Amino acid sequence: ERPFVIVESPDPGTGGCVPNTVPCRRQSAPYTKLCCKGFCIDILKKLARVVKFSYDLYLVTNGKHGKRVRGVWNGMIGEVYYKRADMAIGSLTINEERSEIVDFSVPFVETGISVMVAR
Amino acid sequence: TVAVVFSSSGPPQAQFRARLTPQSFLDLPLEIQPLTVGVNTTNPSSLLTQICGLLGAAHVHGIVFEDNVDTEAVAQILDFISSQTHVPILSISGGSAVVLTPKEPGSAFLQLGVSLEQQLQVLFKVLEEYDWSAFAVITSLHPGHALFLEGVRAVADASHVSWRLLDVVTLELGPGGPRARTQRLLRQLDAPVFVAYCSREEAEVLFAEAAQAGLVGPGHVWLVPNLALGSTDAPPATFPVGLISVVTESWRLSLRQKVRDGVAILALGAHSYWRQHGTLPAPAGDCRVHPGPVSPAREAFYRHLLNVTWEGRDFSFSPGGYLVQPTMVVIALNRHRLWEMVGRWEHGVLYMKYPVWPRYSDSRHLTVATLEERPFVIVESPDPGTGGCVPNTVPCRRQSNHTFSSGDVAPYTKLCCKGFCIDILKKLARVVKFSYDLYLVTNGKHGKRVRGVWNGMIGEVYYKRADMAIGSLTINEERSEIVDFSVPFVETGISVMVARS
Amino acid sequence: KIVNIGAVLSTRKHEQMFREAVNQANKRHGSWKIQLNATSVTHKPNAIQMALSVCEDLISSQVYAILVSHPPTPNDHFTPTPVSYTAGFYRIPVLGLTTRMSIYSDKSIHLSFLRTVPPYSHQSSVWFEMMRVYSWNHIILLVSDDHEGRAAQKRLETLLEERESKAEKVLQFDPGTKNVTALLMEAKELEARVIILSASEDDAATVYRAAAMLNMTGSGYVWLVGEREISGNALRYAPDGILGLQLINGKNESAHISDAVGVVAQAVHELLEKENITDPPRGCVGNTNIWKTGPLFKRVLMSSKYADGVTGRVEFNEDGDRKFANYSIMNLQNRKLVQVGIYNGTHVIPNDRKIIWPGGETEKPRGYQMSTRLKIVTIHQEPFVYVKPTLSDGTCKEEFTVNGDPVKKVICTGPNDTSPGSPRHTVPQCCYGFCIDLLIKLARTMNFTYEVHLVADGKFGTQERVNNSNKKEWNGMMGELLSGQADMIVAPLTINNERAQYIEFSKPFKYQGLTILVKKRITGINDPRLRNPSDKFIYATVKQSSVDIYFRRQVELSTMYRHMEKHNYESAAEAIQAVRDNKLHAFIWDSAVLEFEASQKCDLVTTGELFFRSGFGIGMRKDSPWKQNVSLSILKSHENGFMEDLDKTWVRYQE
Ligand SMILES: COC(=O)c1ccc([C@H]2C(C(C)=O)=C(O)C(=O)N2CCc2c(C)[nH]c3ccccc23)cc1
Ligand SMILES: *[C@@H]1O[C@H](CO)[C@@H](O[C@@H]2O[C@H](CO)[C@@H](O)[C@H](O)[C@H]2NC(C)=O)[C@H](O)[C@H]1NC(C)=O
Ligand SMILES: *[C@@H]1O[C@H](CO)[C@@H](O[C@@H]2O[C@H](CO)[C@@H](O)[C@H](O)[C@H]2NC(C)=O)[C@H](O)[C@H]1NC(C)=O
Ligand SMILES: *[C@@H]1O[C@H](CO)[C@@H](O)[C@H](O)[C@H]1NC(C)=O
Ligand SMILES: *[C@@H]1O[C@H](CO)[C@@H](O)[C@H](O)[C@H]1NC(C)=O
Repeated sequence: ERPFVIVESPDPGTGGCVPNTVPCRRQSAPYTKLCCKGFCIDILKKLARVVKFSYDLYLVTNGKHGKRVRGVWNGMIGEVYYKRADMAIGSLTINEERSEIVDFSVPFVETGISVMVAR
Repeated sequence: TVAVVFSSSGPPQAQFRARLTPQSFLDLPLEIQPLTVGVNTTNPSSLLTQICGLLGAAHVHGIVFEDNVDTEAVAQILDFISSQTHVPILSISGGSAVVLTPKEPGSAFLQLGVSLEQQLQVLFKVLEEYDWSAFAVITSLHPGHALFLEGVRAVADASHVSWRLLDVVTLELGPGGPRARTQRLLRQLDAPVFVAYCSREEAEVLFAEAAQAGLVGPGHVWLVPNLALGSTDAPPATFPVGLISVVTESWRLSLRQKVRDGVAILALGAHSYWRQHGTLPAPAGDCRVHPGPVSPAREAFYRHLLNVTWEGRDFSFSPGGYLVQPTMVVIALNRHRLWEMVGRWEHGVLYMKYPVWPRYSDSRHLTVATLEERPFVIVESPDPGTGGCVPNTVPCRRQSNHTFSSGDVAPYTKLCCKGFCIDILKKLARVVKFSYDLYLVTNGKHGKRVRGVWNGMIGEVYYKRADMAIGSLTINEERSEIVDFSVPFVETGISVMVARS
Repeated sequence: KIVNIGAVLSTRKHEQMFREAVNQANKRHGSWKIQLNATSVTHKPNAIQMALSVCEDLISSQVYAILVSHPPTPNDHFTPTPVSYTAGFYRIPVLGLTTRMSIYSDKSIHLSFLRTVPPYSHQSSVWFEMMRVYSWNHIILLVSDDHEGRAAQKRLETLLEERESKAEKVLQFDPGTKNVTALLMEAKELEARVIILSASEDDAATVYRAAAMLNMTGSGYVWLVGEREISGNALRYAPDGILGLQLINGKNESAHISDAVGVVAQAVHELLEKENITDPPRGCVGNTNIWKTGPLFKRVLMSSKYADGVTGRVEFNEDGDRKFANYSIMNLQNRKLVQVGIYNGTHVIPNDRKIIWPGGETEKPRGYQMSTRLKIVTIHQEPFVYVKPTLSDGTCKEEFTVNGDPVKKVICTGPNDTSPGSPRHTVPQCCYGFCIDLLIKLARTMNFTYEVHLVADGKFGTQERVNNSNKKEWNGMMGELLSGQADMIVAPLTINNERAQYIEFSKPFKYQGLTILVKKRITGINDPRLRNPSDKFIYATVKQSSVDIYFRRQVELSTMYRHMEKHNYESAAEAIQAVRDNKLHAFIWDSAVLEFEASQKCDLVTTGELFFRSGFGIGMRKDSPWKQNVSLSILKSHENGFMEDLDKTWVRYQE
């Protein structure tokens, strides 16, 4: 999601990615190591620096955020509900139906619904 | 009737002859019937046999035990014996006067000594006096160290000052076989202040290894509790010059004075009950019966043996068998290798003999100079009641020694400086890792030599009375030939302010 | 070489087993490289002579260790002390075949001492594992004053604080006591109903009598005790279904002897290949010295493991604890004990029948019997909580609105109606507005009954440490929740880190920030007129509030805060009037409070916009079982549009 999570292919300079970026992979066995940069990624770096833990970050393949097609939850919500991950950071809002099966921390960016029109 | 049990000493003739008649301690408000006991080289069999025989023979109403220092597992035997006989004990000595936290339920020990909590509180009081706010902790694997490791943190929490600590290290140092890992661990830790915990048989290894890794110079300073330095009479070699410790009162008293104090406290308790006209309770029978199943109305006696004072000295004994709220002094090693008093702790206020720590004798701890310049450095008055100035403000005791040829001492009132240059000094201290102490100058403003002799800030720097100098100081070619300047951090010049428009 | 070890027992029959064990262990290695002997003594009714006899036993040979066991005497505490102290003088390692008191682990007092059976303190790990399994979070801990109880409580608290959860309530009674209904009464009046017991047998029986008298042993409760509390006269009368636990095969006294001799041999074999053959002390008199390699022998003995022990693999803790002994779960199935599962201290494996509980039910009980009568505390804030006096008929006057439906109201008590001068007076009033309507909806949504009241001071609540003390207690409304005065807070309470340390909130239901009110140059907090003190402009806030903390939480703003320390109001809309009377130049406070009054009355303007943004949230006590449902109701309200309809009603009906 462009304002918050940005994916960049590693440059041909020296193999490794530009500093202040984190190695990330879009899983699906063969892999190509992109690197991710953004807002929630900076939040994650600070969290790893304060809570004294280590992480590996991997992108999702299926539907973007979440849904329930008769219990088949795709997206990050699904990846957390089926015990294949421990967190899911990014553009993930809060609503009653999600918080039933997945916990949540305090909010850090407040959103809602809005209408954009022509000037 | 009381007993005296000498455990170990040099020539014993003095006290043995002194124990002849009850004219000694002829000021206790009761009739004293003393009896002496001698003891050879000490071991459990000897102690058990001797005191059991004395109890069975003399109807002894109390015992005092004076022992040699550096013994580790003597007091517990006394506790077990006193529990099994229920007759009181009191050890006014060096070896057995080290506190045990858990005792046996029915005993009556009355140790005369302080715990780690009180010593640590006094150590932190003296630590906070001199602005010292960073330190490292090094503790040997001597048992009963977790208690110290947690008391340090508890007391540090209790106080208001930030108390930002660098690192804590647990060494394992003994005979010189396993003495390599501790070397690396001690190599890579740096701090201005150290608080260490080890025994006397281990400081000779700790300080010996510390002197090899550059940790004994006048830049650093040490503080250790009273568990070490057991032989206060003759301090050993390889100890640092000027390490700070705390000792209970009567560290200079004589052995005769100590036994006098013991018999005095016992007789004072006895006569304190006598004023109640109840009784003079007799001790238990002997050792061969294993008697004393329960505690009779005798339990008052032990209780009445607590609050009793003597000669204006509070001797309040806690339910834990150690005296609470005594007076204790701070000692250090001068440049003569003999301890000297520094400051008492009467009624919970620190006194100090030195307004500034001497730092006697690469290096650290360089001195600085500054004077009032209205935005750059501001000098004011300390707290109305505390004396420890506001957070983010540096104590700065000005030197007003205008005369020393026929003047004793000028009272260095504790002022505290704050401002811009002091902020830069704080940042420099954090970055380049040094230590400082400001002191205002009282010979001229900045400097203008009066026919060959300088004055002020540049004068102090030139005559090597100060390593650095910060404040409102201008760069020229007149004085830049004599001292060395830094790259400028404030742009200045000459300006002409006019009246109005 | 002739290697000699010793032992002390009381059987005169199992001593033959000891010599058989040492000979059989000598069959494992007997090439004379090392050779083993064996000595023994018996116990005596007198302690001093017992110590002297251990002394003479020690002198008898060049002894390398001591093995001590529990005689038929009933004084199980002091029995191994006379052997431990005496030998402790010379640092002669000893082992305890069977002893459970938790004083022998204090390595600063018994210098050299080991064990082959876990102490009574280690049961706390089993209790913690059972709690993790059955998911009982609210626990009550009832303990004694003797050292063993304090040690067990300290270990359990170490675990719980390691998970940062703490205990609901800890309460202790001094040992050797009777007629103590007061403490059970004090523990009865809380929501947590699981209680954990550890005391002597007679005290266990007395507690059982009192609790059975107090009805607190029936259904709805689960309390699990240790092993010392289901033996002897205590086991006689007890409520059915008490969980317990027993040792693997303890009190055999002959199973541990083989392991002791085996580990002693394994250690002495490794010791003898070292350069320092000091040779153990010989003599109980004259020798005022120590063994030159006692600590080294203890260290090698500690870190020496065993292959196949009758009681399992043997390792030692940092102090000589048994290190992974087995444990057997128990029960009380109608006056007869039974095995229900085996736990190895790491995990519990239920390998037996079903477990019945005190009430006779079969489904697993849950703690926290949820109450239904909840207290509520709130504060006077204009846009949210209006306070008014009631009429003489007993009801505050009705007030219809343009919508066609009336305004909800409730009865709120508590204040003196006159803060400055009031000797003693509490009066009933009426409360209404935004938060009261939100409480109405919440209560009707989750089936409960409320009794609202007001605070006793008027301040929001802010942590502070009074002089001459080291503890800091919260003041005002924030304190009222912690000390037990209230159960919930329906009021405009902001959510800061310091508050979140000790209480826990729901999800936010209204977002806002901090802003400035001015009577119609003034701007945000950057101007030198503000950063520096001057008489032209004066700024202030409300004392004992969140903004006070926010301005004391920044070193680089010290002077400004100092300005605030000079004079500020402990007040309300009174501060708005102080601004109105031209006394105060500007006001800095929450966004909604200022924005309502500015567009509401007249002639007042808000300066710029927000700079520090935060939310409003309900406050609840730590880990209370209501938070999840409250948050699920708040999110549902946000999704419905009800907070939208509610919002216009009370704040959009202006301008
Ligand atoms: C006698 O000791 C002191 O009085 C003293 C000296 C320096 C500081 C502070 C300093 C400030 C605010 O003044 C800090 O911000 C800071 O980083 N300090 C020192 C840090 C430091 C390190 C890491 N290593 C050292 C070695 C020697 C001396 C200091 C250090 C604190 C106290
Ligand atoms: C010293 O402390 C004791 C308490 O341990 C004080 O109280 C005495 O307590 C016993 C209990 O058996 C009473 O029977 C006595 O009557 C109490 N006092 C007296 C002397 O009657 C005792 O008062 C304290 N003494 C001081 C110095 O205040
Ligand atoms: C090996 O052990 C035996 C017994 O455990 C020792 O023999 C004992 O010696 C003491 C000496 O005071 C006697 O009082 C006992 O009666 C003896 N018991 C037996 C069964 O003979 C023997 O001394 C030990 N070996 C060595 C070399 O000392
Ligand atoms: C002790 O352990 C042995 C070996 O497991 C066993 O045979 C015996 O029944 C147990 N109990 C007693 C009292 O010996
Ligand atoms: C929480 O709500 C659920 C239904 O949403 C209900 O089953 C449960 O009993 C509630 N818990 C409490 C403690 O009220």
